[PDB]
Amino acid sequence: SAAMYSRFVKSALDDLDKNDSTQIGIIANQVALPSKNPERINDKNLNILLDILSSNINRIESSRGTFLIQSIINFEKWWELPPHTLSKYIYFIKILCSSIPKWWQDVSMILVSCFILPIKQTVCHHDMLKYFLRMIPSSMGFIDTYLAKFFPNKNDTRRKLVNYTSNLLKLRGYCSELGFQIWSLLIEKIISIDVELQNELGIKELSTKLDSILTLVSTHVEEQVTPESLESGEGVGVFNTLTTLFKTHVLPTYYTRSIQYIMFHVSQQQLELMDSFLVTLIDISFAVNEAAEKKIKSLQYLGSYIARAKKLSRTQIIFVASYLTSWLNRYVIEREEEVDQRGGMERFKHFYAAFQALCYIFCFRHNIFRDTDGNWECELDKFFQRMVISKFNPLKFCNENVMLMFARIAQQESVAYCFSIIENNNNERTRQQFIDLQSYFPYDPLFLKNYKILMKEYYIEWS
Amino acid sequence: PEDFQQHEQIRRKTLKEKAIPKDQRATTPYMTKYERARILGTRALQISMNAPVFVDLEGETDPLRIAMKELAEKKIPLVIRRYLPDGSFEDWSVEELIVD
Amino acid sequence: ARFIKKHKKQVTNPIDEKNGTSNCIVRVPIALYVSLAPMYLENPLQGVMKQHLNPLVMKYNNKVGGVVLGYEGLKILDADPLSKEDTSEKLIKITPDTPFGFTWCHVNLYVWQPQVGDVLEGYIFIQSASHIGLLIHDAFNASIKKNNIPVDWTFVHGHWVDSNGEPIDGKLRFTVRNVHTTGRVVSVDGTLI
Amino acid sequence: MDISKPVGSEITSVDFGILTAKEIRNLSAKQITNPTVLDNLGHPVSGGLYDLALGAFLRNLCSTCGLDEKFCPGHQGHIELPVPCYNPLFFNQLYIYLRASCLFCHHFRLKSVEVHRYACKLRLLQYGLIDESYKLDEITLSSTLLNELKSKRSEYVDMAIAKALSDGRTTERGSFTATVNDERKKLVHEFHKKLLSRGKCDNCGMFSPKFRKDGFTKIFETALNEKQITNNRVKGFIRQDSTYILSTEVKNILDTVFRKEQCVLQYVFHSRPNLSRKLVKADSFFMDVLVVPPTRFRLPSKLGEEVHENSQNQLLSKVLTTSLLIRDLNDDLSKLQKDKVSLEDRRVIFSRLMNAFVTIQNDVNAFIDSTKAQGRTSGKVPIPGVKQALEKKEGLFRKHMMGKRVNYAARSVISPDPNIETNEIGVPPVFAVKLTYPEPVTAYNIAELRQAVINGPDKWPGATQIQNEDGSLVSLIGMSVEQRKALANQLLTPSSNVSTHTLNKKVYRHIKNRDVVLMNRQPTLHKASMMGHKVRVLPNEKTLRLHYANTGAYNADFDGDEMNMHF
Amino acid sequence: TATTLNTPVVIHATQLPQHVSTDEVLQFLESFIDEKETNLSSSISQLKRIQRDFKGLP
Amino acid sequence: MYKTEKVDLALNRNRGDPITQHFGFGNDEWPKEWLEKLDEDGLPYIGTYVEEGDPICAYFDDTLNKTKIKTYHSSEPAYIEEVNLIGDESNKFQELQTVSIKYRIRRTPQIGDKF
Amino acid sequence: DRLLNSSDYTQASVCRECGSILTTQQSVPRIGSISTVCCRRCSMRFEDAKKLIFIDDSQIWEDGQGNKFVGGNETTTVAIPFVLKYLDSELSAMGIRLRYNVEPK
Amino acid sequence: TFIRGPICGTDNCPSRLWRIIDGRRTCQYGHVMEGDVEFNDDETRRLNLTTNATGSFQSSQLTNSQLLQQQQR
Amino acid sequence: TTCQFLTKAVLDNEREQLDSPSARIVVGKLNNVGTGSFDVLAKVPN
Ligand SMILES: [Mg+2]
Ligand SMILES: [Zn+2]
Ligand SMILES: [Zn+2]
Ligand SMILES: [Zn+2]
Ligand SMILES: [Zn+2]
Repeated sequence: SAAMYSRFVKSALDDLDKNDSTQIGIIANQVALPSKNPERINDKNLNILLDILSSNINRIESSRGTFLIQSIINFEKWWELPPHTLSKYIYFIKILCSSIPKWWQDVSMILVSCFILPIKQTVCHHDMLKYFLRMIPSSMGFIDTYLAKFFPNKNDTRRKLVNYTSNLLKLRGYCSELGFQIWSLLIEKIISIDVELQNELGIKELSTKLDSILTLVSTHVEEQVTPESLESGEGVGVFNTLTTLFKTHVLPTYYTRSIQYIMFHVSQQQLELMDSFLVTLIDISFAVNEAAEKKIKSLQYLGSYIARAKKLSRTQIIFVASYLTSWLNRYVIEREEEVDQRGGMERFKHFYAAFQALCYIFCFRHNIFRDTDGNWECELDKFFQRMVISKFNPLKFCNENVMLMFARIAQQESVAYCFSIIENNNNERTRQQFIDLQSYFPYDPLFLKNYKILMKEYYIEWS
Repeated sequence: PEDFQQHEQIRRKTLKEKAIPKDQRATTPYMTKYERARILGTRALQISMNAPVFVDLEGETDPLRIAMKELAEKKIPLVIRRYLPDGSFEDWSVEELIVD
Repeated sequence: ARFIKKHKKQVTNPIDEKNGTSNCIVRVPIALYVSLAPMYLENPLQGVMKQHLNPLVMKYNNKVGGVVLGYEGLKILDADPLSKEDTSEKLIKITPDTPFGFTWCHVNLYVWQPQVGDVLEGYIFIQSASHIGLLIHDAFNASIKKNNIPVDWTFVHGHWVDSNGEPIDGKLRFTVRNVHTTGRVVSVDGTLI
Repeated sequence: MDISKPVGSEITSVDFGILTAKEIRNLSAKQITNPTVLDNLGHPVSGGLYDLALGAFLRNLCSTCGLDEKFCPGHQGHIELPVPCYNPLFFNQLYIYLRASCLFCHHFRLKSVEVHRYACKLRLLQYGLIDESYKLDEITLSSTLLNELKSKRSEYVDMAIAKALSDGRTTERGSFTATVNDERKKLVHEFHKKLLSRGKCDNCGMFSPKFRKDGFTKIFETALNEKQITNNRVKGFIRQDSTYILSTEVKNILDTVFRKEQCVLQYVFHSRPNLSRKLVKADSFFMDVLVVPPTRFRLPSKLGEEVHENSQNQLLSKVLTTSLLIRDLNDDLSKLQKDKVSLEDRRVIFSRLMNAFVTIQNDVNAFIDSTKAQGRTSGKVPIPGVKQALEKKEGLFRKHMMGKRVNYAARSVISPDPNIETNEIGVPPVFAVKLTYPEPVTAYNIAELRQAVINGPDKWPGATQIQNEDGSLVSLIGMSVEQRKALANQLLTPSSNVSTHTLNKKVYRHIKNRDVVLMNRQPTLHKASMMGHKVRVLPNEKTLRLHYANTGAYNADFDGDEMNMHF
Repeated sequence: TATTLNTPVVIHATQLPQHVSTDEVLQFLESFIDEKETNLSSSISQLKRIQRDFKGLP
Repeated sequence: MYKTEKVDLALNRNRGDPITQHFGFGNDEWPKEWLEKLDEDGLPYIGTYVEEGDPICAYFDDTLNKTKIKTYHSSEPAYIEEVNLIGDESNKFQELQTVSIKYRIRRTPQIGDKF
Repeated sequence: DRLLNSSDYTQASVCRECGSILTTQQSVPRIGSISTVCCRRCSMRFEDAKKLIFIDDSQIWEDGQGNKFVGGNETTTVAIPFVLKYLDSELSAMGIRLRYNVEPK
Repeated sequence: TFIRGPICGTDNCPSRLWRIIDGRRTCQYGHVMEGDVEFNDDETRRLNLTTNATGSFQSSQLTNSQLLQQQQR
Repeated sequence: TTCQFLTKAVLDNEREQLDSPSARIVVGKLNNVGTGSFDVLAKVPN
């Protein structure tokens, strides 16, 4: 035992030199037993086995010792040993996977697959990865496949999803070179649970499945981006990979509202972010190369964001609304001769959706528009009356419910007259993917619970 | 490596020998109906797998009706290689064939 | 009569001067028959790098023999053999059944290739009782095992101590014994004796 | 087939050849020895005809590559043979070169310059030069005379070859045309008739004996004549410097001939220039081993609810049992001493092996063919072999390779309809539900593929499958409306990868009023009876509806005629 | 794993390789990472650690 | 159009074996919408409306301990007109090994019906 | 479409040296990297390779019997019907091979 | 109406791999098994094989061993 | 008769060149008559 069992494995290693290897094969069957089984090798017997191997790894680099290594690395619940055998099992892996650097790809399949446990049980998993992903630097590549291979399913347990999400956000914390693929993993997967929920507006499972995952991203990212990480760190990097995945993933998908709320959370950390998040929503709502369905869908992201963003000033908000009113004024210069032409009203559906943003901003920020002097912004009387007397007629072809609320707060201030043309509507008496598109506001009140509690920092109500 | 380079000098010299130059193309100046069907076949297979389209769609949704339209303005960027039974060929572009 | 000796590393690696070490970085010009997607029909140079040359950066590929660093000078061979080199509209053969274009290429790959018998000098990042862990050029992993350590060298708690009684650290010169390339990671088996 | 996975390699030419004995023993996995096929448990024997190195079987894994029965390609094994055997297809070309060899001179019984003439005609006819092969008769003027005739003939062949390569008249890989292919069939028909019309050996004067055959590859060597031994013994000074004959001695003379007859038999078995210089060997007529097919091409034949043995397993069984009667009787004469054996005991073993050396050969002849084996069990409609599945009207080439069966096709009764166009067809709503078409997702059809996924598999216009960016199908059959709308909003969402960053999702939409079908009516006489119509999907019926203007082309009469329809 | 959308079907070495000295390696390594600035990032990160090593900065 | 199928389990029995499977319901779990179409001896109710997927008999095995099922195979929706309990002409063997079901199929004059 | 795409259409694999579709198999892996496709006919036994310079590491593979091999790694994939693969089986019983030429070389 | 089997060859399930969506097998949540097709033979020495599942062949008529002999006594 | 044309072709080592429309159905290429009588190349800029 104290001297015989050390000579027993030494007489097992001696038979390795003579190509026999059966007492290795029996003792390999001894190691790889379950931890819950009392037939296993105990703790003080594991101490004898590991220092005789860590003394000389340079004998078992053979084709007949590959079950001996495989029995060691598949130690079921290896991290739950006592910390005097744990510190030698850990020290064995830091010698095996550096002396023989072909064995790292097998244990890294285990250290990533066992991240379905909570963070307080895999504290020694994350210490080893930050060691080897700087010391085997070429292993930075293929572990990206290992991250995405073992991600649990959207109809798997609530246990496995939140323990796997939180363990990955630990791996985000120190490997800044990976960066993109972790945020590309979750935002591709949280969107796969979100499009179920908007149709519910298996509810009780799928609702409580995502809000735990969607909180654990938002509480993590409000810690990751900070005022001392913009001017001095890489919080400009956390913003850009969050705003380039909003453009590529959340724009082209349809009929979703729980995921753009993470950009209702990161953007409110500072003021230059909300300028840059605004200039993100500007140059995609007006670039001429895209199809209209991206310039229509992003204009609904313009109207329902500025109406609900808590931190704003006329030095941004009116100054884009001055140019928006010039963008409408330059739209009524060229194409008000193209309203009697041979053609339909569909040519200005970009305009009515542009005008829709103004009757949504007016319903939520009208008390902001009053200056000190008592005059409106940018000749509202020369604007709100002028656009409706044209042949464009933006009351008929725009929304029915969110613009009728504007015509009550229009004639609470009498800034324009539009009810006689409503009396003209009932006097005078391809599109279905657009007709059900302007009835879609992104930042409407959330149906979840916990993320609404996190949103009393900067989300406003209808009141 | 040199036995590949010595191999490659044969394959390029043969294809230069087989190719009939542009001034001596003695085949027909028309688009035979087996050539028109494959041009609208391949161009509709590229529009379907996200190629850049050179026209304005006017609400078409079928990728055959787009490539039929794009031949009507001679915008199709393909090149027909009309084989002769010795091995030779004559690169006729689509823009220089009289479609009927 | 019959030879399978065409896996021989035809270019031996020199020893750098003035130094004691080698040079193992070469430039080999390859040709390769690639595919091309129907979305890169307006940027075919950009589309070949984004699809076939970027997955070869900093990995192993046995046809060039070592580790590919990077590339320079991608020229798509033209399918019209009467044009010149100065043309800017090249032709690419489209498959019959599928719309995927297939083509040839010419490109220069800068390879770092070590061989058996060369001298390499690299850093030490772990000293154990059975090996010395080594990085070469801060990218590639190496090891000098116990049986290749000379018998007049000692260990202490730790770090290895040489014949005269000093610790060894950092740039430890050695010669190559084997290059293991089985898994997804290169492995240089070194030897000090 | 899928248009997102392209192939890059193309097959251009299929050279032929003969599988050799050193070739099969390399590529094979597990030599089949045991004559049985299963043990008592219901499991395959490690060394039998269902071995788990020849293909994954019931639930196991194939021991060579380690994949399931739905991923294993299969592998082929081999049976050993102690006797070589007669190949029952390469028999008559062995039978001809048997009856033309000289058993004493080790050459052919023809001349030495007549054979060299037919070689130099056949070499020029490889390169297509039909003229210079015919001008070789124009070269004619003892000991050094025949080495001057052979010298200028080989110079004239070499002069004509290098002259015909200076221009593009021929190339080194050799031309071959149906006119050049004609003259080769006239020389070889003449070179084989001239070899079978010999008496005395015209090289060294001896007299070779006779051979005579049976259909079961039984050949009997006839002994000589008194007049011909009289010529043999008196010509025993110049050359001074009906028993059933078995297989191995016939092998031993033919390697001796084919080593000496290279420069003429090089060109008999080569219609093209030999660029590999693979020398002809006489082993190419004898089946030393036997390649059994993989287990997946030898599955048992279910009939109703019972399971019978595979019919090719029976013909491979009887080879393996009879190879154990000989392999015991091979070691029987060797373990027993060769001085203890009498003149009777050597003659009673040699009346047991000579009965079993026949029945090993009359089973290779039964495994390959059924006509060229014995008449067994009074007719019985016997067990078909390998050649019998590669044959006439119901064979392999005329039932499974020239005319196949198709996916995405329907057939029903036709009925008249004047209210559609002449170029249309009325698809009823029972075909407009099962027939699909992979229509990929781009920006112009995403308005319509969302509406076609939400509609589900049982509402026209609808769809019945999705397909992700990595080939992974997702059906829509059991899904409810909130799960189909969960997938309909996710068609254009990019799935992040580096391999499939180009491809996109194909939706298996239903058939529409836009598509085109390909009607057909058997019997199809002329090419205008397989036309192509545009679909018009009608409600409330079960028959295909056709206009009367197309009943001139299909010769259709509307009383029970049925027409196919492809897609 | 690897279809023919991310794999060449052949790669053939045309010439014999030429041993390049370090001063032109540093010129190539400089001019390569400038032009390469999505999955290229984790390869060119490791390349940035190589070019610092050749000039010599631990 | 009438049509008769003979539900049988006296086959594959190897000439001397015990009655391996029996008709009738078992005692473990079985999905209980089998009771909507089968009576309590493993025979269908006379006059029911069968489709492709409905059961026609529920034989409880013994060597697999499970309440098995047998299903209607043709895709045409048929009724059930008569069920006969055929007994053995030889000695006892008396666990009802041969049953004969007759399905009645409606045929209304459609489009494509010859006259 | 009616005779290749919509009946069988198996993308098989060929060797680019011996030119056969039936003697290719997936090598079982070593230590546990990715698996690769290898050919039996072009390959040698590994101990025979040590009898005739050091053998490269990346050109060794093993079947599911543990036996090592060298070579047989030059292979690509082509698109054939399946009845060709049945025919190449049936012709090899009669002793006939069908060597293919697969371009590009 | 289902049939138990593996989980799935992807991480995107657990399921009991239900029966045949016509031609191939399917999991509960949609994913068609990639890839195997149902075989059939449409047209001596009788063997002990009981092919039932999807046209593939199964084993002989010995069950789990002692239960047929413990319950018989 | 399939065996007869087979045994002549193996004894000659005849390379089939895949030109008939019955040979290209066996191997599985595209036919030569009709629309399979030319090649379609693409014209990419730069
Ligand atoms: Mg009729
Ligand atoms: Zn296998
Ligand atoms: Zn002689
Ligand atoms: Zn091969
Ligand atoms: Zn599944």
